Amino acid sequence: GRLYSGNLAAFKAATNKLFQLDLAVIYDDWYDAYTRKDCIRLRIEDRSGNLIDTSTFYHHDEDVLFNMCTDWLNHMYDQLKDWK
Amino acid sequence: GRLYSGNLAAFKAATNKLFQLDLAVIYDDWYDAYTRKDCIRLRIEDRSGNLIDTSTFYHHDEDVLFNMCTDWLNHMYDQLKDWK
Amino acid sequence: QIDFRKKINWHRRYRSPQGVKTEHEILRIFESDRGRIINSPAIRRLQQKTQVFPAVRTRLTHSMEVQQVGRYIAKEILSRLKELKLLEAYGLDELTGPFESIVEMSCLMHDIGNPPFGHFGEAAINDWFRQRLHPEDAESQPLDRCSVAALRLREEPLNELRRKIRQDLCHFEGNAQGIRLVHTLMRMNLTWAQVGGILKYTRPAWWRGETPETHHYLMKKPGYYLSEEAYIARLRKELNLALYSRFPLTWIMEAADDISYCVADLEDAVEKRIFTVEQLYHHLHEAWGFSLVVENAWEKSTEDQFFMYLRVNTLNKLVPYAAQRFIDNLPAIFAGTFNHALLASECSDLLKLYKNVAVKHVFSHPDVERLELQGYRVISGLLEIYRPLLSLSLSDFTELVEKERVKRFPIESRLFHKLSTRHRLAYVEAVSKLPSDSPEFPLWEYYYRCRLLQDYISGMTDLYAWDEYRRLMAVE
Amino acid sequence: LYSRFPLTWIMEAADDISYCVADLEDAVEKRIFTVEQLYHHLHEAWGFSLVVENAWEKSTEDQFFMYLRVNTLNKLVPYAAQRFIDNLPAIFAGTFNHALLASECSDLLKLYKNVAVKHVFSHPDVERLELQGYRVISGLLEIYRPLLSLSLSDFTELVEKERVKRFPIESRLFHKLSTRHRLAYVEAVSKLPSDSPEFPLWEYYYRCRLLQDYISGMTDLYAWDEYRRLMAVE
Ligand SMILES: Nc1nc2c(ncn2[C@@H]2O[C@H](COP(=O)(O)OP(=O)(O)OP(=O)(O)O)[C@@H](O)[C@H]2O)c(=O)[nH]1
Ligand SMILES: Nc1nc2c(ncn2[C@@H]2O[C@H](COP(=O)(O)OP(=O)(O)OP(=O)(O)O)[C@@H](O)[C@H]2O)c(=O)[nH]1
Ligand SMILES: [Mg+2]
Ligand SMILES: [Mg+2]
Repeated sequence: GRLYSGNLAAFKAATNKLFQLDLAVIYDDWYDAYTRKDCIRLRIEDRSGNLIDTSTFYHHDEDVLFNMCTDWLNHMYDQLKDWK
Repeated sequence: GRLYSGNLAAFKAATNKLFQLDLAVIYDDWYDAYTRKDCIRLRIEDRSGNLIDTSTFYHHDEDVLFNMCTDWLNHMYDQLKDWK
Repeated sequence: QIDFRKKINWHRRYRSPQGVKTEHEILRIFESDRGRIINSPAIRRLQQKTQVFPAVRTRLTHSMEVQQVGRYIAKEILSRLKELKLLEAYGLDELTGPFESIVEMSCLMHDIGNPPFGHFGEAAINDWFRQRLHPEDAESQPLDRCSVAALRLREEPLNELRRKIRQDLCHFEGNAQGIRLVHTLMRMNLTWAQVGGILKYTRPAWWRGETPETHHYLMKKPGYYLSEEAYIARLRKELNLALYSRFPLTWIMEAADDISYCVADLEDAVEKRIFTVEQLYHHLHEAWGFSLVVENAWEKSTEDQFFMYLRVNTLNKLVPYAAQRFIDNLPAIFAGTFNHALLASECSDLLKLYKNVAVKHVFSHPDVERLELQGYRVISGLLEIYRPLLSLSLSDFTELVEKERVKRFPIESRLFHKLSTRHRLAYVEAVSKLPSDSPEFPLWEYYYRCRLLQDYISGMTDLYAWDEYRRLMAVE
Repeated sequence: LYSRFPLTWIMEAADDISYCVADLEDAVEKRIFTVEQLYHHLHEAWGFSLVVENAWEKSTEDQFFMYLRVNTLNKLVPYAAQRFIDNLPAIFAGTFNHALLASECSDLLKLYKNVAVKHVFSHPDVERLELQGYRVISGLLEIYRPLLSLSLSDFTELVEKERVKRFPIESRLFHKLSTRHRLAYVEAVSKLPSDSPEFPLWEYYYRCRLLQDYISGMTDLYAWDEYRRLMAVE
């Protein structure tokens, strides 16, 4: 039922990997009204505070939700290192 | 009644600050005959053993005596870094 | 012009009593303060802190003897002024009640801010921070061994705050913690005159440099922290005190502590069979070089009959001298610029007799020395356990204090719930006031977090800290 | 590839039913709260009549849960059976990407879930044991760290001779491992091609696995005692 350690470690590793490009990530988490699934919102912006993009993920399982967040962060890093 | 930790830390910091200029400090402490106050004598000399100057401070309180020693050491460092 | 009506302030900070009051209702204000202080959790905790030996005296029993000596110095001063018909001229005609009560409550709560294990518990907190903040590297222009990015010198308007915060955090003093505990944590809401009686020294904790020669004694130790700067200014405005000045009644409390410094420890040594009464008498005779004070008590007894008269004999010779010294230097004490203490004569030389015997035969015992080394190790270990709390970021700590159920910091969140609720409430109130959209928020937040960490450690009994240290290391 | 056995779904649903109900009963036996307090908490958190109210009026401690369990089973088991039967081809193929348990049935479990995390899992005594356990396992891995720093030849000599005069500390730590784990290690490394450029990597992997097997095969009480004894505390 509880989040697995490896998923949290991978999420932190992705966060640090994208932080190595002088970036930052904000994290928000809550529970939705009627969809009966937890929601996590991520925002990516640079140090000066210029927001680049945001995303929101909804799921009733912690493991799947964290994996989706981690792979979205990895895709963001990949796209941001394709150029710039 | 006992010496405060911060005063001893400041005294050691001043000693190291003056030691960073390849110098040395000798320390002597005793109790006087009839003045009813402790006495501390400091001597400043370089590594070769050539005495530069000495001073002696008398006081019946440890905190004030150590503060006077520390500020005299700081003045010595200031004067010795004004030139040479 | 000496006028004690401008010094005895019966107003409060919150819900202050306004309007004109008679002599009877003024006295009622100073009795509720006594009820608040005596029935406070801070005073109850004093019976679980050791003086020297872990029938032995604790800090609660020690502060009860200091309270009795203070009463007696105030009564002698009040009675001597009536003989000179100066009570009405000095404004003390209708204030003889609170005059003794303030001294009695200042003597009672003169050790409420001491950390566990005492002196060596105070040093351990200072060294551990000194290695993380390196205050000596911020004295001059940017050089930097600081372990915090936000407090590293890089920005002239912001470097002064950085060096002030770095210097203050490495100066923990029990007297400075007493003011913070009485106002911010316990929220006792005492009168202005009562708070001024526990302000022993006037040097700010962030002070770096040489102190003025006119106040080299009153500023020998830190007196208050930076988080209380606004509170101390209001207190000075309320009590009509200049910068770096002292309250007149603080001198009486200082003299009472100096009288009861080693005499109790000598009696406690006999009860632990370190030596016998005859051996102690021989040691005192050898160290002295007495007849009116010690010899009178020796021939009037044998253990509970030697000190009972020695205390009386030394009080009857020391109290009048203190009263006369207080009365003679009255204008300087009232102004708050007296750079000396009440106690170089046969009176001051007598205290050194008890001082020298105690340091050579009691303070050097192997059992006393061992506890001092064990206490230093316990406090250092506790600060290392909570070190992950200081390594987090502003956003992570804000999420921890706001959500209280964090899935990203399992270890850090569990350590956070061990802190007392009053300290957390104080932290929330402190950070709930700073301008969020300012370039000074991280520095103040880190300072308040460090203060919150320091409050939790210093508010423990010696016995509780040892148990927590052993349990958190998977030993017990 | 990446498929599941059909019967695994039934075992997964059984664990989800018995997730928090036992802990709530165990909390009462430790005087965290009383039966009436727990009933009030459940009533407040719910927003029950057929399941909880029926048991409450049928009792008082060993008579409230005994009927609550029956009441929730009689409502949850048929739903699980129907869910298993309806999605039968996908479960048999092993590609069903969902669990048996978004209705009044799944919302009921969250009632027990939310009460347990707020009033039981947050107790100071439960939280303290979690921090002490993390410290014990970390310390045990540091004690056996010299075993991982040896070379292939030294470890081979240690496992073959068993009486080494060059490694007094390392040999004594080696004899503390259980015999079954050592036999498993010997059997595992007794099969790889010796004259291959992959022998050291596999040997290190099997050594790490041998170290991990010894730690995870302990009771909580035995690990604490061993940690305290190996640190010269007890
Ligand atoms: N173990 C030990 N206890 C001491 C020693 N000197 C004094 N004490 C005890 O501590 C009491 C006074 O504390 P001190 O550290 O000397 O100073 P203080 O009065 O707290 O200091 P201020 O707040 O600056 O006035 C004495 O009454 C003794 O009970 C010492 O050398 N060793
Ligand atoms: N101390 C504590 N125990 C919990 C907590 N949540 C669940 N438990 C206990 O652990 C049991 C289930 O373990 P979980 O860690 O939640 O997960 P799991 O069922 O082992 O996980 P899987 O093997 O992935 O299905 C519950 O029945 C409780 O007894 C919690 O937050 N704290
Ligand atoms: Mg005292
Ligand atoms: Mg299970």
